Amino acid sequence: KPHRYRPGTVALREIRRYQKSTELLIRKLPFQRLVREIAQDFKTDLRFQSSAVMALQEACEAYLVGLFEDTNLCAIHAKRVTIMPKDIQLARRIRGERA
Amino acid sequence: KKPHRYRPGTVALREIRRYQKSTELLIRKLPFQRLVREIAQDFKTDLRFQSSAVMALQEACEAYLVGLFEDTNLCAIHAKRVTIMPKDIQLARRIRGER
Amino acid sequence: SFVGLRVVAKWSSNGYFYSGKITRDVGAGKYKLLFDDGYECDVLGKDILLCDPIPLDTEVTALSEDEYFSAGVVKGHRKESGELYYSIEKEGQRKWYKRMAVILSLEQGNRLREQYGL
Amino acid sequence: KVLRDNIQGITKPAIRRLARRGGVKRISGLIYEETRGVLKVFLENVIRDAVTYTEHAKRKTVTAMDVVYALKRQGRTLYGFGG
Amino acid sequence: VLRDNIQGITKPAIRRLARRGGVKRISGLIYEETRGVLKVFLENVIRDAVTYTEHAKRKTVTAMDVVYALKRQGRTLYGFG
Amino acid sequence: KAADISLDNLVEGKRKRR
Amino acid sequence: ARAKACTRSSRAGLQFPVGRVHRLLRKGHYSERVGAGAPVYLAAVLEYLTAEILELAGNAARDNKKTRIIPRHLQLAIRNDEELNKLLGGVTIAQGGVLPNIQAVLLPKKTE
Amino acid sequence: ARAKACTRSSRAGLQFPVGRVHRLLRKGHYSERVGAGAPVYLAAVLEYLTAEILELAGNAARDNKKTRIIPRHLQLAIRNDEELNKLLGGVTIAQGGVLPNIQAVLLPKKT
Amino acid sequence: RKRSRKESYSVYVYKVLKQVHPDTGISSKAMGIMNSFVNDIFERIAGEASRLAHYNKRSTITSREIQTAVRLLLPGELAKHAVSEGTKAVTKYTSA
Amino acid sequence: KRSRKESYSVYVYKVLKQVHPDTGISSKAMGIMNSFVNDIFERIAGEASRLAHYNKRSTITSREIQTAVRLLLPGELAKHAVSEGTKAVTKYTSA
Amino acid sequence: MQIFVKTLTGKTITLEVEPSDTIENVKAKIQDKEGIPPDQQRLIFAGKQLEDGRTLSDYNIQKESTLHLVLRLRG
DNA sequence: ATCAGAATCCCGGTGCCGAGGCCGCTCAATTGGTCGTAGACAGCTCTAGCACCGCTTAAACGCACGTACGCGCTGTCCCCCGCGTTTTAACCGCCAAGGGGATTACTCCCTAGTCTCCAGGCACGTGTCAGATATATACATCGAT
DNA sequence: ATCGATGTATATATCTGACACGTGCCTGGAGACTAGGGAGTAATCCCCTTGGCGGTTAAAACGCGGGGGACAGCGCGTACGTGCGTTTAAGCGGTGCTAGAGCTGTCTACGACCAATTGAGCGGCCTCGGCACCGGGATTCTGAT
Repeated sequence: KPHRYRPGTVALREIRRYQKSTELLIRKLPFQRLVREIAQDFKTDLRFQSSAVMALQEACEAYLVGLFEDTNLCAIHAKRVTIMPKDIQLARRIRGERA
Repeated sequence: KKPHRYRPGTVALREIRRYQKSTELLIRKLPFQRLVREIAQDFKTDLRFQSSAVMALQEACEAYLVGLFEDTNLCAIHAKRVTIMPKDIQLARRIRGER
Repeated sequence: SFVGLRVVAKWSSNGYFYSGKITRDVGAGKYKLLFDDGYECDVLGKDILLCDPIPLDTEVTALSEDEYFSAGVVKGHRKESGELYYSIEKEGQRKWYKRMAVILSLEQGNRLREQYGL
Repeated sequence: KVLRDNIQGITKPAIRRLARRGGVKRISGLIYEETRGVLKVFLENVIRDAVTYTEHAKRKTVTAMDVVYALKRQGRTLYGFGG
Repeated sequence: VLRDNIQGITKPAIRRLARRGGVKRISGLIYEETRGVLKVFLENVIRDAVTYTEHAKRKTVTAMDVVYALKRQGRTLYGFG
Repeated sequence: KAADISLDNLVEGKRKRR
Repeated sequence: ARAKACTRSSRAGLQFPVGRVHRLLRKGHYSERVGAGAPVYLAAVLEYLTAEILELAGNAARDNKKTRIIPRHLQLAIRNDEELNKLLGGVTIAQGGVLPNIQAVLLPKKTE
Repeated sequence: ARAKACTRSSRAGLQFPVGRVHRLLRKGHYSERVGAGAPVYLAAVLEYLTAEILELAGNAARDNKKTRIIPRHLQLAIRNDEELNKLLGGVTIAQGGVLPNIQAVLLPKKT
Repeated sequence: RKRSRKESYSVYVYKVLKQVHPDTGISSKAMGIMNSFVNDIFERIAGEASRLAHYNKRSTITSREIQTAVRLLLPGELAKHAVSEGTKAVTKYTSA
Repeated sequence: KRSRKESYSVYVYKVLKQVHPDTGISSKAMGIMNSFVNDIFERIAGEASRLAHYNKRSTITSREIQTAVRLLLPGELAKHAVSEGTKAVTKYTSA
Repeated sequence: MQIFVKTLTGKTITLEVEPSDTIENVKAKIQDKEGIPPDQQRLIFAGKQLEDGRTLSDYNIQKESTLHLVLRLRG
């Protein structure tokens, strides 16, 4: 029988590893496609500076990390460890991003 | 028994329905004015307050408290419960970023 | 400034001096007092007047029913079975009032702060 | 007396009125102590800025304009007292 | 260029992002609206930046045009300004 | 203290606070 | 020999003082120079912005059988639109009240 | 007139360009007139704020046995001093990362 | 002594009610709220147009600097309507 | 090539050498400080510009800069910033 | 007179100059205790400058009154 | 499903006070003219954004498994709620006093503006070492036989 | 529980490209000098605030019975963490190109500024109708039945 870590420890290892790192977490190229497709709805043939895309991504991780660290508070408030979408729109509701 | 008692909760619903149509001030006037003039003593002694200034301070505070409580309802219902405990206010303020 | 001193001190901003007792030291010159009205909190050291009993030539405020700024001078320290009453003399007429029901005001306490401020 | 507690002036029924404006069924007994603390924090944060505005104006009265100004500085703008 | 590419934000990417925020256990239903929230954030920010470029008579989107777009949203970046 | 700019309220030592 | 002084608001067909907007813009420290049509544009925009609020307030007052606009009507008009909410998310109205809402869970549940 | 044109930053004993702040205030469209002491006062508070962040950033960098302050150290300094956290609550730092924090309920339990 | 004039938008808002509801009225307490609403909104676009003047290193605020400022502030449906009203008024002005 | 770009780069080094005579700043952190200085400067300048009209005055003096700092910098950072402001202005007035 | 002079860093220096003296002997008592030339120091009380020949009793100076020493840096 | 029985709503009457209209007037808005310069425009340069291609391997992805967890149920039990009775301080109305906000008049020192000289800071360049990288390893911690 | 094994921080060699610095210079900052006005100060005033008193009474406070929500414990099955082998596509380098950003010279129309003026807009006055209020009946949930 090979070694098998109990479910819930590799997750802690990953949390401790990504809370020390600073590199971007989502791949750059598929994010560039997403940004250009979102921008496609406003004008056609729009060009983007590379720094202009890095700033957008750097904002995106900054937003989602902040959203998740509130989602955790919502989840433990419900006496849970799993996070669920209802936590997401409750954290968004309280912030005021939707209502 | 012989006296007519309502089931608990329905009077609360009736009061909610009444107070959500009303527009008059809810916090008592004179004790709030006393509180305001007590707090101001910590920054400078012997202040004077316009009548309109105290009214503005009072009704802004009521709006803030009402927003806080409507957030705490969402927090409490998210925990599959109705009663509000002090943890709900702390969670609501933590998510807003006030703490 | 040890435990057992009946000192008179304020308890808030521009407050009036109240006679209590040194029961514990919070720290950084914050001497707690046990007031005679159920109030107990932290009082900073320099806002405390060390007097037991209060000197004869100290002007105080006599307290009775509905009295706020009755100005008088203690002209007698009489022990009534351990309860010492202050003899308040105003306009040549002397009246006795309880140690509990006295106040040392700001102007009257500024004559002592330089001496008993501790 | 002198500088009473005076925060009990926010009475227990008054807090329930505010809660039931927000649509609350039940209040646990511990809400009243926390609400007074939150309310006091809010008053401190607003009156500080109002007092600073008055002091910069070299005045002694705290006008309603200064309160509106302090609340606008925090993003909680009022409507109607301005002017 | 009409491909979705909203699946370009792959499942392990949301996993890493949540684990940065301190999330132990993630339900499988998160990924279908964590992409939607992110999308909404984008058509807000690009909607602002494109208008900034419009007023600038430009055809390219500069990093300043995104920094000022986030400034109006109260989410100021530091480093590109 | 909140008046003509200052000459008295200058400073204590450095504000370490961890 | 002017012989006529037509108000600029009439030239623009508006009921707000485009003449005032010069004074507010120039004395408001936004730029050294201000364009000719900039105050006209602001006046026109302010016309429409107040026009919607007054349109909705009258309707919110008619159902209350009152011909005078109470601030309660103004807040009901603002908070029932999803657009003026985005405009005035952080705005609190004097004597406004709260939109009447009770969540379904708090509703009483007989359900026979 | 001439000479030696003593610099105003040196007159105030500061390190920031007091001369620049006039040019950044007069052309900043903030008022008709700018007082003489206003730029000097700004150059003091800006210098103090920069020096306070750098004092903590250097300490943070020393804790990693590095000599150059990388943006990671900057946000580690900002998000630790709560009185600066209040100042920069709505500010995101590029490549800054996040403070490491774990809720006690999430931590493993062996009891 | 001599009293100072306090300029407000009280007169002009009445002209809009008569445009909208020629029979309804407004209370003074509610009237000030609308008076402050114009001032608050005016400061946003007027303030916003100030940066856009700088962002292109320009020194003037023309109608174009406000069209874009409106699209930044007014969300969606209101923006495309206020722009139409703004352009309609300017077009009338330039012909006179 | 003649387009000159102003920044606070030289001053951030020069203030650093006092607080830390040995460390250094990467270009990314220098860019972060460049934005920080501009952010705080604009915040305080906007507050002062309002305060001028807020009291119907038309000059920006040090008095409202002292006042503006007390509105933005929280807690005792305000006390230390006003300390530095008065300390600097008094020396300037002496000369 | 027992008056202490404050500095811009936090250094207290008492000076024994009676309330009816001028400022020449005050500054001389500054030099003989610290050694700072007249060009490199000035005295400010209550925000206003101090004239070198002006008497101390004209500014109603009382016991244990604070005074501020500004270092005038030329160079 | 069905009644007492409170709670809420609507018709009518009453009265009062504030909103709307009028009048007089101070002053900001309009008009007309001059003028300086901000920017619209044409032109030129040259940078980087875009596109493509090829190689690599890190990373995504589908799958299988099993266990920790979300959830529903139940039981207890306390703790808010509704209600009544008692207490109290809020609220309204009124009266006097004077602190200070607001105003006007007056003066003058401070600051914008202009011109001239000069050095502080930026663009560019260049040497070098701080740190990322690769690799061997003692360590701890995880989890089980 | 002690041992195994995995991740990890450990120490060391090293090679580079980003950082610190040296230099040219030029454009922005400093120094004088002038004129004009915004701001500081003195004096007045009346308005708004503070305080104090008296009377009703709505609201607050205290006590109690209880029922309904909170909370703890237990069973379950299912959805998710984890490891592995397979596969897609990110990532890096190098290349070629030109659309478009960016800088520069021109001039012209657009806006600041100033004087005369007049009518739009503000302050004070006044009146009546829309709203507040009180009683009385009709109507709608509500809970024990």
